[PDB]
Amino acid sequence: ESERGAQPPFGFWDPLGLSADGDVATFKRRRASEIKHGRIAMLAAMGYMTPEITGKFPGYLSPSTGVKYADIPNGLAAISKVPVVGWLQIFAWTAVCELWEDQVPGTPGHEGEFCFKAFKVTSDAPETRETKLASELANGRLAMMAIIGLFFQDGLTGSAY
Amino acid sequence: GGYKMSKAVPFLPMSPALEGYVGAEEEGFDPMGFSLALDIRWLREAELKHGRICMLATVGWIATDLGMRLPGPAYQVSTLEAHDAMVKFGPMAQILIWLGIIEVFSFLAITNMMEGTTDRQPGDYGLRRLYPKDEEGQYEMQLKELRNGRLAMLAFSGIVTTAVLTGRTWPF
Amino acid sequence: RKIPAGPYSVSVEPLRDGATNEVSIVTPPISSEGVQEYLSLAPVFFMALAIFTSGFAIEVLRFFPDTRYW
Amino acid sequence: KETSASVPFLPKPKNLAGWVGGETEFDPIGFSNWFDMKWLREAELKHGRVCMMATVGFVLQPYIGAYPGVEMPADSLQAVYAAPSEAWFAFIFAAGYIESSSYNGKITQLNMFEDSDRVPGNLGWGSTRLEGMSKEESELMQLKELKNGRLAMLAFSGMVHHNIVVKGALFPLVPDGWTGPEPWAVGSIMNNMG
Amino acid sequence: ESELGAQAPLGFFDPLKLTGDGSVEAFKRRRQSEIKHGRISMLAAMGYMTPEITGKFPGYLSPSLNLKFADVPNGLAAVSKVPAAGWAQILGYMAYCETSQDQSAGTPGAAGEFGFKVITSDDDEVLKRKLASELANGRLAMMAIIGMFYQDGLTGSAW
Ligand SMILES: CC(=O)O[C@H]1CC(C)(C)C(=C=C/C(C)=C/C=C/C(C)=C/C=C/C=C(C)/C=C/C=C(C)/C=C/[C@@]23O[C@]2(C)C[C@@H](O)CC3(C)C)[C@](C)(O)C1
Ligand code: KC1
Ligand SMILES: CC1=C(C#C/C(C)=C/C=C/C(C)=C/C=C/C=C(C)/C=C/C=C(C)/C=C/[C@@]23O[C@]2(C)C[C@@H](O)CC3(C)C)C(C)(C)C[C@H](O)C1
Ligand SMILES: CC1=C(C#C/C(C)=C/C=C/C(C)=C/C=C/C=C(C)/C=C/C=C(C)/C=C/[C@@]23O[C@]2(C)C[C@@H](O)CC3(C)C)C(C)(C)C[C@H](O)C1
Repeated sequence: ESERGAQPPFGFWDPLGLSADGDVATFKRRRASEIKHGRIAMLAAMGYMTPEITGKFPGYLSPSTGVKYADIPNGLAAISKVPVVGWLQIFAWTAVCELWEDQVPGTPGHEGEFCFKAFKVTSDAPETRETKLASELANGRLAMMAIIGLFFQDGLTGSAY
Repeated sequence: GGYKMSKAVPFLPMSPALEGYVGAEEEGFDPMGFSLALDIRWLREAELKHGRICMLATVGWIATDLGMRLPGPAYQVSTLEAHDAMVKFGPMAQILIWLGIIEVFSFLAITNMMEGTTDRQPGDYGLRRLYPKDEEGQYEMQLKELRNGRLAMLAFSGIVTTAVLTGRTWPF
Repeated sequence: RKIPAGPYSVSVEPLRDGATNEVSIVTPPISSEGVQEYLSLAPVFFMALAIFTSGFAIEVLRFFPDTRYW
Repeated sequence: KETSASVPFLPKPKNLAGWVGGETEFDPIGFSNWFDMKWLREAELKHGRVCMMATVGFVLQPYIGAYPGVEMPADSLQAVYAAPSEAWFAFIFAAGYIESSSYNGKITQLNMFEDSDRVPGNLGWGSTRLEGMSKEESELMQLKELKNGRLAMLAFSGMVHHNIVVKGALFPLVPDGWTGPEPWAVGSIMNNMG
Repeated sequence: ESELGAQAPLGFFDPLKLTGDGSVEAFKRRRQSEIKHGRISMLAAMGYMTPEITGKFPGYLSPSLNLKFADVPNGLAAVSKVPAAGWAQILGYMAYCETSQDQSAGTPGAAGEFGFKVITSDDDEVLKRKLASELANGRLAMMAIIGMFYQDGLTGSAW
């Protein structure tokens, strides 16, 4: 499985802790886990940098309760103030994104193949496909370390940055 | 040599009505022999319905007693008086109506599985989604569902009993 | 059925050997077709019709008390 | 064995095989087995059409005013009280003529679909548009009509009961200081401590 | 692949390369994207230019809200003035136009052919002229519309 995946730095198959002794099912499970983790990390790091670069907090997140976009602090303090059913609906959209199609072993969802199709690598060129997915994986790992470091910085410093 | 015993209660033979079901090959816990006198399909339907209801109810109690409350002045009541304030407010009857629709269709499911008009399994409603394709994975997932359901039944029982006894949030 | 038991019995034959680990469901073997047929009986159907008519009259009297619109 | 596509935990209902909306085969209770499917389809189409016209009327009544003299109330429920008697009689006459000449008097559940080629829901109002097209396209148009009919039935029910709970107009939803609907009046078995 | 847009006075404009990797259906998908973006950008640019010369045409916009056609300003300001129902109807028209015909690859909808025609060729070689004119106008209108966006965003006024 050393020839699978991305390895952008090249020659960088890294089992380090010898995690994969050789089992296709466990490796595919962890590949789905890593690709999902990377997508989540990239999205979260975007939603973490955006409130600071372009503040852009227009209007009330809760017109009835009174929760304003500009009163939720950026970072970890968000999960006390984003409205109750606001968090419920965010969770529900994650549920829709994860439960619309099947992500079980033996299905394309287990490989990360989803219904987004917002890059459409054009199968006639099945060579930029590997580049696109490798870049996605590597960027997901980078934003993975990034987002966990950002959360730790938020916890230690007391605010987002 | 014979009389396959209950792995849970080792001094009582396992009820033959348990054969082919999820919790029989490892526990087989039917000491009173309800499956010997009641249809095991109906018993499994009841067990899974109770487990799912309790698994929802436990997290509902957790949320309600942790401050998770809908954005409404009428919703600012404690869990103990929640099912009097919401009964008078109306939404309890509303939940009753919608769950009654769902349970009427569940009644149709039960009264179609018993006559053989469907190959539906007792707890099955068709929701596959996070369902393994491999049969062993399906069995393990069903066992996880059953164990979580039973654990949450006991957990919700304890939660409501202790909350009524000593009015507190949840850790008590 | 040598032991005298009533018709439509869910009882196993009491003439059995040493203790049997058998499944004997004590619940009536009813049928959905049979239940629907029974609820379609003239007594059942017409008493249900009478109850429905009486309740409809009750609700009309409740929401429109007396003959105010005569 | 076979199970309904819409309800996977219930048997596939028969008598829905060749029909416009039958591919989803949704019939849990099973009025298909009890009643003529032609009558059920005619009733569904008529309900959907009536409720679509009712929905556009309910929405547009407080707008398009009314007959010179009557005050179309913002809440469309009181329009029946504000309607002139002559207008009601004309509406009743028009509905009776339209619905009684459509079936040549065979306007009853026992006699409507007994002649022969009475297509369910085909009153002849612009059926020529379906006379062309190509089967799948015509069935697609009929399915559009059916889905819009069901949507408007549910929507009109919702509009009526919204006007009931709010005791006001349809569009000013959830007025200021709402704090939930008022508890329902009149007694019940639970009102007298059941 | 030097067609359609190859009529440009510049030529087969490929800065940053792209489409050099035999990406034939990527080329067709980018053709669809270019055609759709051009059409919407031309519509937008016309709907920005018209409200100043022969300004907001008289009328009324929202029965209950008392919004007129003269109340709603132009530019990025007008975003938060059309009522929720009005924006719903506009986006519904967008959705109906998008979903009317199949835009999947290989279909006539996969090249901008939706049967609109109106200004169409007489099948006398001017079809390519018309297609290229539409493509060039849309290409220009895209940068024009982005520039007008930036002008409204920075200056604040509709101009
Ligand atoms: C206060 C003040 O004065 O500040 C002002 C500031 C300002 C800016 C003036 C304002 C304004 C006006 C506006 C509305 C400005 C709009 C700007 C827009 C719409 C930007 C969208 C870019 C979309 C892109 C690039 C999509 C790009 C898509 C791409 C690149 C696709 C890229 C592909 O990689 C993908 C996805 C697959 C590849 O295989 C192929 C290719 C094509 C390369 C404000 C906000 O009002 C206020
Ligand atoms: C078209 C369907 C739809 C409607 C019609 C709708 C409407 C309302 N949404 Mg919702 N919503 C989605 C769909 C819809 N929302 C989706 C797909 C998401 C992505 C996850 C999403 C996100 C949030 C968040 C994060 C919050 C939120 C709330 C409210 C709210 C206020 C009620 C009130 O103020 O009484 C109303 C009326 C905010 C809140 O205030 O809840 C109290 C809150 O925080 N929503
Ligand atoms: C085995 C098994 C499982 C399991 C399990 C588990 C965890 C089972 C646990 C079951 C459990 C934990 C059952 C509770 C008993 C507690 C009781 C009865 C309380 C008595 C308390 C009473 C009667 C109250 C007494 C008083 O109130 C009085 C009378 C008045 C007060 O003044 C004084 C006090 C308060 C003292 C899985 C994993 C879930 C599924 C798997 O498949 C099989
Ligand atoms: C057939 C025929 C013809 C015809 C025709 C006609 C008349 C066709 C008409 C079609 C028509 C009239 C279709 C309406 C649909 C209405 C819907 C779907 C309602 C949605 C409403 C919904 C979904 C819900 C609304 C809500 O209100 C609810 C429930 C609660 C409120 O709080 C919130 C809101 C407001 C959101 C020709 C062409 C004239 C001649 C030809 O020869 C024959």
